[PDB]
Amino acid sequence: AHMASDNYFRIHVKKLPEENKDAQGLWTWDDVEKPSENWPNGALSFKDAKKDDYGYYLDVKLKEQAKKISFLINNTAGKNLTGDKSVEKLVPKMNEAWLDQDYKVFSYEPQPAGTVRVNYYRTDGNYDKKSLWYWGDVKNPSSAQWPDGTDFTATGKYGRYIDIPLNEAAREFGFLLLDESKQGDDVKIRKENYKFTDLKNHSQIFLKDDDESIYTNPYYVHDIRMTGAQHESSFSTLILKHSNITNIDEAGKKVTTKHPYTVSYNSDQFTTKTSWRLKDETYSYDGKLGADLKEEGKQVDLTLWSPSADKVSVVVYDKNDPDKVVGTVALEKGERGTWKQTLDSTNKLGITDFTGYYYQYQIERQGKTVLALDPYAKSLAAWNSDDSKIDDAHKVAKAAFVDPAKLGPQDLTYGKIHNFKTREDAVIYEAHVRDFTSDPAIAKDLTKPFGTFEAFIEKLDYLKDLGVTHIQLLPVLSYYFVNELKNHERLSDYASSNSNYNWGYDPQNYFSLTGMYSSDPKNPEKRIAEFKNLINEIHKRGMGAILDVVYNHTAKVDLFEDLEPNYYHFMDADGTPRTSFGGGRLGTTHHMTKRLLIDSIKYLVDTYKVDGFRFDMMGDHDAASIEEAYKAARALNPNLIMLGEGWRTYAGDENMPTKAADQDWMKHTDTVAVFSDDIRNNLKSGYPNEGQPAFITGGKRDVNTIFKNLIAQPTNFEADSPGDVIQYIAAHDNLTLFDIIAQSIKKDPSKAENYAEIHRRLRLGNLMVLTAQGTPFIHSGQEYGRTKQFRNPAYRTPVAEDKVPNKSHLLRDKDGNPFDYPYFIHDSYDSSDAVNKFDWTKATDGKAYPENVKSRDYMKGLIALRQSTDAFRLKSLQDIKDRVHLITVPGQNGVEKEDVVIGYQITAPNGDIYAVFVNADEKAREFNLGTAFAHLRNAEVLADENQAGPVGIANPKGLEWTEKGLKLNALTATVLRVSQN
Ligand SMILES: OC[C@H]1O[C@H](O[C@H]2[C@H](O)[C@@H](O)[C@@H](O[C@H]3[C@H](O)[C@@H](O)[C@@H](O[C@H]4[C@H](O)[C@@H](O)[C@@H](O)O[C@@H]4CO)O[C@@H]3CO)O[C@@H]2CO)[C@H](O)[C@@H](O)[C@@H]1O
Ligand SMILES: OC[C@H]1O[C@H](O[C@H]2[C@H](O)[C@@H](O)[C@@H](O[C@H]3[C@H](O)[C@@H](O)[C@@H](O[C@H]4[C@H](O)[C@@H](O)[C@H](O)O[C@@H]4CO)O[C@@H]3CO)O[C@@H]2CO)[C@H](O)[C@@H](O)[C@@H]1O
Ligand SMILES: OC[C@H]1O[C@H](O[C@H]2[C@H](O)[C@@H](O)[C@@H](O[C@H]3[C@H](O)[C@@H](O)[C@@H](O)O[C@@H]3CO)O[C@@H]2CO)[C@H](O)[C@@H](O)[C@@H]1O
Ligand code: NA
Ligand code: NA
Ligand code: NA
Ligand code: NA
Ligand code: NA
Repeated sequence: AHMASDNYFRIHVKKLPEENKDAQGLWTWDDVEKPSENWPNGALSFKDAKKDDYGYYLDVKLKEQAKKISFLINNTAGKNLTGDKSVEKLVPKMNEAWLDQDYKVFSYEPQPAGTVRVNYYRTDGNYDKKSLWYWGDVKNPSSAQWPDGTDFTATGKYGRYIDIPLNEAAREFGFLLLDESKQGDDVKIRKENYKFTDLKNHSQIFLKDDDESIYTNPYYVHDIRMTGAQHESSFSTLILKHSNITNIDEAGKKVTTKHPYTVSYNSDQFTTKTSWRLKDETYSYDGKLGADLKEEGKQVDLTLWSPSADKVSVVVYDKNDPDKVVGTVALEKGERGTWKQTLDSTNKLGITDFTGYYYQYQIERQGKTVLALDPYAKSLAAWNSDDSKIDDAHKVAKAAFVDPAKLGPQDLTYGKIHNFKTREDAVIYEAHVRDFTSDPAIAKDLTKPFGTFEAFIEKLDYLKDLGVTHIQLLPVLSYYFVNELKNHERLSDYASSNSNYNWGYDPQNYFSLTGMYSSDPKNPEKRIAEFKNLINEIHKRGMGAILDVVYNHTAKVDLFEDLEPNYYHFMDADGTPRTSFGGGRLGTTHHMTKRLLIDSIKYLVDTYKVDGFRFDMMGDHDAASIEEAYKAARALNPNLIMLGEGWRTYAGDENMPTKAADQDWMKHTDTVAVFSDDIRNNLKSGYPNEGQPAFITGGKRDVNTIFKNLIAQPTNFEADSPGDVIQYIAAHDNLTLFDIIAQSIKKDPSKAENYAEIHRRLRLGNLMVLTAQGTPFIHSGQEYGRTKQFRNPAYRTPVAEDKVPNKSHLLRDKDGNPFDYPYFIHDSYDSSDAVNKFDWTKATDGKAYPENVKSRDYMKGLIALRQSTDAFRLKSLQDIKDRVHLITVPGQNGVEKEDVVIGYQITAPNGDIYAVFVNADEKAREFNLGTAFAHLRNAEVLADENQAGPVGIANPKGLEWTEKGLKLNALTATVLRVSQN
């Protein structure tokens, strides 16, 4: 059937990870015909899986020469149930694999424990008197009269076979292949014993004819074999005799003219590829790159780096119908592997003004042609990935000839940001352009199309009122999996997968803006004007703009492989691009990839006059690239700030370690800050253990650990500067603060009392964050209690396993009972506007939602408070150790080592004394002041259980002053200030 086919692959499954097969699917990537898309339900469902004696199997179409098939089993939920799996196709006809009940992968059907199957294949097909004589770690060794061994009678897939019962923990056995039609010694097919050493790992072995080797796969490939060559050979495991070449590091499994060589070990032959490093020696190019539109549109200077190309032409498409090809113009060689051309009045395209015309690069290598996107494109044709299968032209976007300087508000320059002098002074607010205005409640209010750069301007006053200094925007650079032609359609049904909505972490280009937030994606110029406008309006309200940027990976390997093969990405030994979600991992240590990142940073700073960047998965990069970027950015805007995700994720090029730009980098630089998961996890929980009780959610924590985090000394990386630390409890990733608090305390928000309690804890957390040292970061909607509850009317109670929303948690109360509408989305990257909308009514309408608006005013107060004195934003570790002192010290005045209370004092530079007291407990708690802190009784109260700000509260609520000190009501924090003035 498909087993009589060159390009099908059968994956067999011992047991499905979960109970219901209707809710599970086989997700595939790498060398398959159609890699699975639309997580999770685009997976091949087990609903229709056929079944053999072993279990379920599924067949997958291939795309020859297919070598690597990757797969996993997911669910509707859609968790990655098995974890990622991978099979290498050993020979062309290896068309089957098996997953065991431990999700290990075999090239043969695994046999039950306590059994080794012995497979013997004979080219001559004569098994008549063929038998096996065996001994060792087996139950019943050959005991009869020699040479009466066990007959080979059963015929299988790989010759005849014998099943041998094993002992427990079997490790070694020995055997002889016999031909009992012979006499004396000639009954031994090979005279010398066979010994198999590896019964712990294999339940089948494979023998043929009189071959001495004991094979571990049915394709008779040896254990030691070559896998790559450069220019040092990749091996499977670990010579002079068998190696050849024309035209010994075993722990790393490795063995060690300007044109390709040919290397072979026995039977496996490899064409050599150039190291990226060699490429860099000869082609490292530092001149201008891209399409620069000059002479008022009448000329274009093109430069593309493509060293390995034979020919390069620009294909020019019509400004009014991008499908129409106008013509082609050959590029000529330039310096250092570039290709160049000047398009001017001399063109044979019938073009006078090039502005708004579109283009791709037709690249010819070894007689094969591809269409590639200029990595330096400044805008793009309207993009729809749903049309990517139409032809080569639709596989990647078309670039546009544009001139950004001329577009948008001409007065545009860097922000002059209120209450901001250094990185400790910033208050970062993280918003998605679409979320911020997609709430249908404001539809009649908006004058611009919703969810766009320009609609965003209409709600900037809310943010100015809030007091934030820096608006961090989720990716506005072009991303792939999106239909921009549908950007004005409202995504009003609840859904958490298969949506046109995208957060933007699928990068297509690093210079062009996405058309998704444009009023007109078909106009390549409008998005530039619109964005420059948004940025200008942000500045004119005394704020800055920070751009989430995603250099760590692209959406598709082809985007950069088709420009120049085996260079731009991080790669394995063989030179295979390292990948992430089907795209390439960009190798920022490679000269031209490094300059891609830096040129981009420089270009977006100069063009859009932005005030900083947030690096997605920054730990994926080398530290040097990021520091270089910081320098280059600052040379243009000396007030610019950077931050990133410094998780410890560096992979890099195989066998090449580099200092990564992660949390550990902080002890060596005072430039780019990192997110502090230590504070996040300690106060409320975090990935991957969401909902674990923690400091503001009923879970006592180590009091010193809390204090350290509050002075910007997280306990999991060294911060020698408080500006190194981005302090946060919520972000676009994971559950919202409101949602995680409800999850953690197991209280359903649909009981009004629970709603009240969650908001108390929410204010608490926000207080702790906004009075902490370092740089506070606020997830958009964190101020009002934003929710991502899944409120589809059919989802009021738990649903069938095959209807569970993608990336949801089912929240339960104390009795284990589902909340009302128990599903909450914790990863909303592919969720609709119903999930993702910023709720404007909850944020602003005090009569309809007193509690939500009370929390919003609380935030606004905390930001004013923070801005009123430098006490909370001290500029050095040393000063922080001078000025900040723990009042509730573990082991004194009966202060427990772990608790849900804390108190401390700051002596500000101007001599004012500030104190922060937090009672996250469910009863009144007393803070012992002693003699040392008696002066706090003189304080004005700046924050209580109802409100916050820099002006003293006349009638403070939730406080009682006692003999010992100060007693806070349950779920109460206070900020105190004493001014000896
Ligand atoms: O496809 C993979 C997943 O992608 C998304 O996961 C996100 C998380 O939601 C983010 O929170 C972040 O994860 C960080 C994490 O915040 C950070 O604390 C750190 O966690 C480490 C921890 O330090 C270490 O001690 C140990 O416990 O391992 C943890 C890793 O699990 O590092 C994380 C990054 O590795 O970023 C990830 C990746 O984008 C998405 O939400 C998921 O649904 C999805 O499965
Ligand atoms: O197709 C091959 C890949 O298959 C599997 O990957 C799937 C994930 O396991 C699954 O969670 C989901 O992944 C999405 C994330 O949940 C979502 O958060 C986002 O991830 C972003 C991330 O937020 C950002 O920080 C990072 O830099 O970019 C990520 C990618 O855009 O989108 C994810 C991708 O859709 O779906 C995946 C299938 O597409 C295997 O686990 C994976 O190893 C394979 O490569
Ligand atoms: O466990 C005890 C025993 O095991 C092994 O003996 C095996 C021999 O090594 C192996 O060659 C085979 O012996 C047969 C001869 O090859 C054959 O010419 C003729 O003489 O019959 C022999 C078997 O009776 O099989 C035995 C296992 O039966 C191990 O190697 C020995 O050292 C050990 O004594
Ligand atoms: Na092998
Ligand atoms: Na509308
Ligand atoms: Na850690
Ligand atoms: Na939030
Ligand atoms: Na100041």
